Amino acid sequence: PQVTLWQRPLVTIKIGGQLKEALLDTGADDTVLEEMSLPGRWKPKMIGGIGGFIKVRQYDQILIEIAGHKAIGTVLVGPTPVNIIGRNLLTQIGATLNF
Amino acid sequence: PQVTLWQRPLVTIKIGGQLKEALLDTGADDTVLEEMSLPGRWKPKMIGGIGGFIKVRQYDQILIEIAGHKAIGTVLVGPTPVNIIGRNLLTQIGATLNF
Ligand SMILES: COc1ccc(S(=O)(=O)N(CC(C)C)C[C@@H](O)[C@H](Cc2ccccc2)NC(=O)O[C@H]2[C@H]3CO[C@H]4OC[C@@H]2[C@H]4C3)cc1
Repeated sequence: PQVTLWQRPLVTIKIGGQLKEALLDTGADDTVLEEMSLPGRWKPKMIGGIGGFIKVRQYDQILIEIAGHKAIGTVLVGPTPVNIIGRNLLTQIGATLNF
Repeated sequence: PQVTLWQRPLVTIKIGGQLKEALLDTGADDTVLEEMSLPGRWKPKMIGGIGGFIKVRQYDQILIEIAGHKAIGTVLVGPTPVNIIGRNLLTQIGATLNF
């Protein structure tokens, strides 16, 4: 689908058996989700945004469905104020920007 | 132009007579630029991102050229780590997202 930007580009995602809403975010290199339960082993990592930094947990090779499209990749979990789908997953579902 | 997302979607902007690079950011409601000199009166405002909050200066009806396209709108200036073009300006240049 094509989406204009008069509203936030929110989509439905499915990850770890659960349904959530997330923001398609061309401004984000990586994917960052609010606190949630994931299966498996993770790695401690710190990332930075507009107001400073947060500690996240890094999960690799995680299956995630984004607006119907399946992708496997790294997902960071930590105290972000919103679920963000970043470029590491956007390239996998073939998202482009038109200006 | 259409742009894929294997790299950051950076474009050239011109604002207040100066040339800068900025990120086309569908995840940002508003436009936030690093500290720079602008002409005119502004308003004190605070905005929030992944690691917390920052104080910005809000400039209205500012002329800004984004990748060749002229737009007039609100620009926030403050200690963001990167120049961000948000949805308030992206709609004006007709940017869309395709997934
Ligand atoms: C390497 O991996 C990553 C992944 C993500 C991030 S990030 O989240 O910091 N970011 C990067 C951006 C260059 C600042 C993406 C934006 O799209 C955020 C995403 C985000 C949205 C909402 C809340 C928190 C984060 N936009 C936002 O800060 O905008 C505010 C300010 C700009 O306009 C408005 O829209 C959202 C708020 C608000 C004021 C950093 C590193």
